[PDB]
Amino acid sequence: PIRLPNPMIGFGVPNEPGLITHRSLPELARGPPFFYYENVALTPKGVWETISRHLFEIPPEFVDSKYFCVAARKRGYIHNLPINNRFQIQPPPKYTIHDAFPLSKRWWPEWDKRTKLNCILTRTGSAQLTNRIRVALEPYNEEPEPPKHVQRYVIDQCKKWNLVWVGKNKAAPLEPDEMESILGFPKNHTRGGGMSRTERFKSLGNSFQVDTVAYHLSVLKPIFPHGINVLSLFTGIGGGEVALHRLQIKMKLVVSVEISKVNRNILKDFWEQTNQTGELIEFSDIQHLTNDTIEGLMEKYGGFDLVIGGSPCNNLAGGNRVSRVGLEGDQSSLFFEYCRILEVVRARMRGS
DNA sequence: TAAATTCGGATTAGGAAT
DNA sequence: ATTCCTAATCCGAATTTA
Ligand SMILES: Nc1ncnc2c1ncn2[C@@H]1O[C@H](CSCC[C@H](N)C(=O)O)[C@@H](O)[C@H]1O
Repeated sequence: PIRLPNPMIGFGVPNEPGLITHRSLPELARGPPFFYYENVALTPKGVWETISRHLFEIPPEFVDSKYFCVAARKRGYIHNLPINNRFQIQPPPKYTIHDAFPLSKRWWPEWDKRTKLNCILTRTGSAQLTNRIRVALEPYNEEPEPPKHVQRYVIDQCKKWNLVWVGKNKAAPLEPDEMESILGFPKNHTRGGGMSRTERFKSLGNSFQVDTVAYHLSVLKPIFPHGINVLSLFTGIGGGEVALHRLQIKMKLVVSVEISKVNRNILKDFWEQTNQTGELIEFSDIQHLTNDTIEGLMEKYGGFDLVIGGSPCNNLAGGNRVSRVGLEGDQSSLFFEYCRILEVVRARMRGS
């Protein structure tokens, strides 16, 4: 049974001990293409063992993004990239709550000892929870500190719902632009394209932490001095694309597969606003992308150097009350479509 | 009717006690 | 073993707003 590393540093993270410069991959895992697969680390039992079984028995690299920003993000990455001489994109985001939320020291209690936030999700705290916390605290405003039991309730709720102190006895969730920034996207990346505030919350919650992914992908920069062709599966708001952009790795071509219209609009807006000279091709449903469409695209553009994606985690995530049925859930079973498309790419690039 | 809102525990792992 | 705690966690369904 796969056991999560503690600390969850993968093969090493910046500013920490334990950097590992070499691993040995099964020969079946050898590129081309390079691939990069992502999903949540905290799955039902047996999930990552199965995912590794279908990705050539590559052990996952489990990394918590608290080593890259202020918010935790425990993810598993199966990839066949070299792991020596990674570098981080600069400047790295703010590391602590104090620096990431400069105004918050005005409102932050002595007895809230947090210095990191927890994982950014698709559901945030309600206005009613903020009220319940405010009401619980006011009877003690003239006293220097509320009793220990009301303290622990507020702490337990601030952690459960990833709240920050914004006003007098006011603990509120993160705003979309704060999530964007902590996830390493440029400001306003997800505003526009027809995307509602509600949809911004959801797409940000599902996304990559760009600095974590970029640090992994940085080894590609010396390999491809002339840029890469990219097959982006479950593209989302384009975390993998923003990472390559921040790495100054030219994207000659990106074939993107993303079923959300507003997500595809966010990616096209990014493509135009950053003045990408390459070509963006947008597909919608991965289940309707045929093997021979892939093969035709590779014949036209010369194959794919990188296949990157993160299949849905709906049915794996601990926040799902209703349908956390594991890897064969209606959404998460799309992992096997990632595998199907990846095998088509491998068939052309490496043979058999 | 798009958008916003609020509510709803279980699965894991680990540490510390038996 | 068990027992008992703390602890984190890319969420769905239903309803209400505007
Ligand atoms: N059938 C399907 N075909 C293509 N994409 C799908 C799909 N079903 C779900 N998806 C998409 O898969 C994505 C998984 S979330 C991954 C997002 C990405 N890592 C980022 O940087 O944002 C979601 O955006 C979801 O819309």
